[PDB]
Amino acid sequence: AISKNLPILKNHFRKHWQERVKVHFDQAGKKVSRRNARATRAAKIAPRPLDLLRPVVRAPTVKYNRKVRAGRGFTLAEVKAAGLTAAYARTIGIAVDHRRQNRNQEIFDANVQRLKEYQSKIIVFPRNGKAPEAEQVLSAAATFPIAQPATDVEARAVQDNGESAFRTLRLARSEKKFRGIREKRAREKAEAE
Amino acid sequence: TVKTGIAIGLNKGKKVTSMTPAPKISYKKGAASNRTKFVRSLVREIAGLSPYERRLIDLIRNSGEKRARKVAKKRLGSFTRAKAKVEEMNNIIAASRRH
Amino acid sequence: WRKWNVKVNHNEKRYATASAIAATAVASLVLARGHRVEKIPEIPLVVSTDL
Amino acid sequence: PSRFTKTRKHRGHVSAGKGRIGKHRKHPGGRGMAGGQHHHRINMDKYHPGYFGKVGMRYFHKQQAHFWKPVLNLDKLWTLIPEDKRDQYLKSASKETAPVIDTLAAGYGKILGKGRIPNVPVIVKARFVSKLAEEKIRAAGGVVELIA
Amino acid sequence: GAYKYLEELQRKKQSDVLRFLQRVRVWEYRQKNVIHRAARPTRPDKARRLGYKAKQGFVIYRVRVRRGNRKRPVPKGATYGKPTNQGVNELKYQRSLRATAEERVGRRAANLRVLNSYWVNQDSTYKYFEVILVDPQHKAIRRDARYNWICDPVHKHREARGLTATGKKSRGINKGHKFNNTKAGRRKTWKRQNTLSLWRYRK
RNA sequence: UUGACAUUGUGAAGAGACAUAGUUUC
RNA sequence: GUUCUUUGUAAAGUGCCUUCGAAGAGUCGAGUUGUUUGGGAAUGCAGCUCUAAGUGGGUGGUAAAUUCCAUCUAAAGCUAA
RNA sequence: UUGACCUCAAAUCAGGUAGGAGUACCCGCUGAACUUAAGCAUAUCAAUAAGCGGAGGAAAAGAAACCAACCGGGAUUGCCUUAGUAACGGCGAGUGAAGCGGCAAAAGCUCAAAUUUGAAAUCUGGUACCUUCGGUGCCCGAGUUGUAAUUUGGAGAGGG
Ligand SMILES: [Mg+2]
Ligand SMILES: [Mg+2]
Ligand SMILES: [Mg+2]
Ligand SMILES: [Mg+2]
Ligand SMILES: [Mg+2]
Ligand SMILES: [Mg+2]
Ligand SMILES: [Mg+2]
Ligand SMILES: [Mg+2]
Ligand SMILES: [Mg+2]
Ligand SMILES: [Mg+2]
Ligand SMILES: [Mg+2]
Ligand SMILES: [Mg+2]
Ligand SMILES: [Mg+2]
Ligand SMILES: [Mg+2]
Ligand SMILES: [Mg+2]
Ligand SMILES: [Mg+2]
Ligand SMILES: [Mg+2]
Ligand SMILES: [Mg+2]
Ligand SMILES: [Mg+2]
Ligand SMILES: [Mg+2]
Ligand SMILES: [Mg+2]
Ligand SMILES: [Mg+2]
Ligand SMILES: [Mg+2]
Ligand SMILES: [Mg+2]
Ligand SMILES: [Mg+2]
Ligand SMILES: [Mg+2]
Ligand SMILES: [Mg+2]
Ligand SMILES: [Mg+2]
Ligand SMILES: [Mg+2]
Ligand SMILES: [Mg+2]
Ligand SMILES: [Mg+2]
Ligand SMILES: [Mg+2]
Ligand SMILES: [Mg+2]
Ligand SMILES: [Mg+2]
Ligand SMILES: [Mg+2]
Ligand SMILES: [Mg+2]
Ligand SMILES: [Mg+2]
Ligand SMILES: [Mg+2]
Ligand SMILES: [Mg+2]
Ligand SMILES: [Mg+2]
Ligand SMILES: [Mg+2]
Ligand SMILES: [Mg+2]
Ligand SMILES: [Mg+2]
Ligand SMILES: [Mg+2]
Ligand SMILES: [Mg+2]
Ligand SMILES: [Mg+2]
Ligand SMILES: [Mg+2]
Repeated sequence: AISKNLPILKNHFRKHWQERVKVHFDQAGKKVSRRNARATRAAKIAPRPLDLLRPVVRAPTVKYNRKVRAGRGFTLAEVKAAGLTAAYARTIGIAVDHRRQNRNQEIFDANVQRLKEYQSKIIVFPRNGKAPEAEQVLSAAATFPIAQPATDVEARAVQDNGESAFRTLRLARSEKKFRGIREKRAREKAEAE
Repeated sequence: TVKTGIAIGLNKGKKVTSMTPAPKISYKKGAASNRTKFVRSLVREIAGLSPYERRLIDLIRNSGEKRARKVAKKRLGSFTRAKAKVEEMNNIIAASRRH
Repeated sequence: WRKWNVKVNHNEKRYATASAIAATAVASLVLARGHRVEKIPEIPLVVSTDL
Repeated sequence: PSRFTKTRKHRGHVSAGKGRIGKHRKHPGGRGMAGGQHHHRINMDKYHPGYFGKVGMRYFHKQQAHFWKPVLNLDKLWTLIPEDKRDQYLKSASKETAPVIDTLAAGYGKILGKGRIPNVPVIVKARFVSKLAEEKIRAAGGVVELIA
Repeated sequence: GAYKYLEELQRKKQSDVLRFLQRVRVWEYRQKNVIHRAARPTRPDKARRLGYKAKQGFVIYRVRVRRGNRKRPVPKGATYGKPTNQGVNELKYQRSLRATAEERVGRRAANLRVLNSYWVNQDSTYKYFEVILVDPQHKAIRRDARYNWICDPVHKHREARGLTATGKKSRGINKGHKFNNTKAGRRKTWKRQNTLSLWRYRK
């Protein structure tokens, strides 16, 4: 059961795997229903759009924070600055997220401004009865595309004070590495009587 | 903080004009209160000490705080609670059988 | 769970449909294919939009 | 498809092309990777030296992401400027106005220095740089500005 | 109110006043039948904070369940199999004593719904519990927007399916790195990770 | 089967320590 | 869409000042046994022994002491797709 | 002697409820060995089969005692991916998940712990009437060993 110069495989098929095979023979079916579902909802939902207004958010972890991406909901602060309570903001098709937290003003401003633009481009029919027919835009998201902030200018003057960048990293690496040891010499030399 | 704006190092990270949010009350879930302070004080002098607590203070008066922690760490979960428990005892003693 | 469908690379799929469009002119091909087109004006056959 | 297959061809010959003597039986060598250290060792050392036993450090809960950091060599670099715009910057090599290239924005994390870039000044914004990359870049009158 | 005093007092189980109390009560209960209707919570502050309410439609039951391990049934210890499975005597039972207690009153009051249950006392032999129940056909309950959820049929025998608090404990249902196995519901999340997903246009 | 712990409480004489007041242990 | 009763001396939202701010225990936690998990000086579950606090408590995938930091708010509960 | 209260009973007491079935899929318990390792005990088969208890049209999960370590994300479920990877493993045969990212769908909240104390403001039931999935009057009863209003950590309460 081992021969030739072949790569070692690991095909985990030693349990009763034939009992747990899913074929999406129903791929076309679900697409249709999915679509039917959406057409039905757009109806029921009267002139409202199918989605909620979502906040901009810088993504987490070292690998994705260059990108910005739709978050969940707007934060009690952003809603407040945007000139509305959240109780209401919720009835107006704005998603609000009581657990997200502002620590970054650039994003904060962005979001408030997102709310201003939203508020101004929506229209809220009176409670009354009249229902002045106004036709549905289906996507809050299409209407208000989240985009990546521009971070510089195309071209610009060159400023070289001389400091290797490389060697700056090297040095920064270093400082952190011996931060603790130097603190022990600092303690240990303070205990000089 | 303030981040250094480079990609390794001590205060590593991208510089952002920062904000410091409002504070969540869910961050003060431990905090005392005069109500619960009052009650807990009250219940204590009703129900008094408990078997392992008696052994603690006597162990304190008769063998020091370190031998008390060592026991109390066994009795309770751990060294940190034991710290706290011994203290609490130290203060049953001072407050009462002293001043 | 036999494989029933087959993937063709989108681009190659075009290379083909393109090719097939190109041969709908080229009367010999059309003729050779069934298709009784000896007695038609010219090929491609383009008919009024009014259709 | 079945019609092109060699079992169609074997029909009528007794042994299906697997021998009268040594048959085709269930699992002669054992199953799977059995015997790796015994009756299948000649095939393993040779073809798979290195297989048995251990090296280095275990790392519990390693998160590839932490170490995300694609390399781009100078070798390209000028690729991250759109063509049109590119030619425009090559000619008019200059301080006062040189192109800014955010290499993080192109999704790379380190610039390395594979091989020769023309003398045009670039301003290069990166998380990390090889010593050489940053050297070759200055030799064209550019710099590296460290971002994050 | 008193309930805050009850609460704190009950955290002193080794206190002189409490262990008098505890020793007397545990004798009483053991004289009574293993499942018996209770007149009223003996821990009113506990019951309360778990859903109890002093209105017709809430019932309290007291119950005993034997302590210790689960001795593996099997005649004469004989296990017939590999030796990892030859064990019989250090075997522990994945549900909890508390869960058995909910289950045995649950069956005893099929017309009722178990809401929750709290510990009251133990000895060498038994752990004692009070189970608080609701009557879903009782009109006082069917009105009351807060509790009529219990009146639905999806909550038939929640104790039998580990959907009460104890049940959800042992069922491993919590969020986090510590619960990956057991969280969407262990058997289900297993089945998931062992399903072979084949698309029309194979990936 | 043997030990420890838990179920486990109340007196009394006697041993045992802060080092010959009685909280504590056999 | 119409139409009748006005539910009110009712109910709800928001700005500033001040004082407060109650938040689940034989549980968390620990020891040990056994089972389980990719979870490694121990991933979950259970049995028995021990058993908390309130600037506390849990988590931070290598045990420990020390010092900080980050991050949620357990031991009660409902909920469409 | 008379009347309570606590606790425990009885009735062919007035009205209700549970059982059994089905069980593809769902929530638990319990629990194998054949097999693979070319032998075999750990391992594997498998947290599988068989046995048991319990639901629904879905069930379960669910508004974080979460993920993270970032310029931070933000209920749950599922698909694509992460990945046959981190890791486990007579480190042998074998096993083996998670965070980030895209997408489907989207949705949020309730108690406990508080003096209404210038007024238990709450509720089952019987009954007569009615415009009967209910309302109103009245009478027993429940309930202060706490039924409503009020508040749920995002807060929120009392004063001004
Ligand atoms: Mg498979
Ligand atoms: Mg097999
Ligand atoms: Mg199918
Ligand atoms: Mg949508
Ligand atoms: Mg209207
Ligand atoms: Mg083939
Ligand atoms: Mg064929
Ligand atoms: Mg042929
Ligand atoms: Mg041939
Ligand atoms: Mg032939
Ligand atoms: Mg031949
Ligand atoms: Mg052959
Ligand atoms: Mg033959
Ligand atoms: Mg190997
Ligand atoms: Mg290259
Ligand atoms: Mg009653
Ligand atoms: Mg067996
Ligand atoms: Mg075993
Ligand atoms: Mg697993
Ligand atoms: Mg293929
Ligand atoms: Mg006994
Ligand atoms: Mg809590
Ligand atoms: Mg088991
Ligand atoms: Mg374990
Ligand atoms: Mg530590
Ligand atoms: Mg409830
Ligand atoms: Mg639920
Ligand atoms: Mg429903
Ligand atoms: Mg009757
Ligand atoms: Mg049945
Ligand atoms: Mg098994
Ligand atoms: Mg088989
Ligand atoms: Mg074998
Ligand atoms: Mg064999
Ligand atoms: Mg054999
Ligand atoms: Mg196993
Ligand atoms: Mg079965
Ligand atoms: Mg049905
Ligand atoms: Mg559905
Ligand atoms: Mg449900
Ligand atoms: Mg919450
Ligand atoms: Mg955060
Ligand atoms: Mg999430
Ligand atoms: Mg292998
Ligand atoms: Mg396994
Ligand atoms: Mg995502
Ligand atoms: Mg809701």
